[PDB]
This record gives sequence, structure tokens and C-alpha cells, in this order.
Amino acid sequence: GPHMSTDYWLNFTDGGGIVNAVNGSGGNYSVNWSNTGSFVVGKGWTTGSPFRTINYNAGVWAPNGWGALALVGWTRSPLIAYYVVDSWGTYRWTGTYKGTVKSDGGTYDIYTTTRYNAPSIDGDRTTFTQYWSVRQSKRPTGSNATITFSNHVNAWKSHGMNLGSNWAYQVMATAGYQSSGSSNVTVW
Repeated sequence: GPHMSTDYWLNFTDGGGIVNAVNGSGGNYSVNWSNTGSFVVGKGWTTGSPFRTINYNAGVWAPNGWGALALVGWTRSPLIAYYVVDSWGTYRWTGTYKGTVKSDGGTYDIYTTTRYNAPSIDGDRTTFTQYWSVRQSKRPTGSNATITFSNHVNAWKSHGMNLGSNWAYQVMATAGYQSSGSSNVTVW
């Protein structure tokens, strides 16, 4: 797989509440958020790859409510958002259950959902399918961790979940919805 450090900084908020993101040095970033709408912040790559290995270390992981410490990315053709969720806050991300995949010392549940009239890389009010791998139990944080994304791509394919042909961003993110928290993450 590719061996390139990060080149992309993502800082998205729909404007609800407070999302105080810091674009740190190298692969490092932090977020403190409060009473938010929908947001996603992270570091990664402008063009995703199905062969990338993402390394990270979350030195601070302190979400509440809906929060996700997750690989986040998109394809176009078709427009699909995907997620590999290693940890979360109060509520565990789920959807339509498809199966499981083992990767990087964890077992992940595979889900699909669909969003309507929602923000995406194509506009503020769009419809798109979402593919999820969600760890069955929260991954420990504070030590170096790996996501071998190809294992997820392959398992998704085995359940009829095919990604699009045009790769957009691919980041190791802090995402949340209607919540509050803190994170500090370094990505490579």
C-alpha cells in the first residue's frame, strides 16, 4: 500500500454549537466541542485509497453523546460515505446489520444506512448511502493503532457494499452529532 504522510485537513461543521478545531503540527490535531450539530474534523489524504493503512494515536478521547473516532471518507460514482469506527461516546453507531469483519485486533459489525437531504461533499441537501464498520467494543486509545482499510473494503464487497470509482478525501476523524467532548489525535 501507499506510504505517504497526511496532506489534508478537514474541518466541517454545520454551524451548530461550538466546534473548536486546532490544525496542529504534522499529523496532529485536536477538537473541543460543545452542544453541536453535525461536525467532522480530521487529518488524512485528499484522495482515498482502498489499499491504505492508516496509523493513528488518539492521545485524548473524551466524547459524550454521539461521537466517533473513525476513518471517514467518500467516493463518487456513486456518492457513498464510509466509516471505520474504532471508538465512540455514549451511543454506539448502528444501522442495518450485514455481518462482521476481523481487522487490526478487533471485530467490527458491518452496517448500512441512508441519509436524505443531508450535507455531503456534493451539497448541503443530498441523499447518500453510508457504509459502516463499527468495532464491537471500544478500541483502547492512547497507543499507536492501525486500520487496514482493505480488510473493510473486502468485507463490505462480500455483502454487496461496493464503493464508487472516484475517490475523495479519506481522513482519521473525530465526528459527532448533538454532543460535546474533546479529542487529540495524530495520524500518519
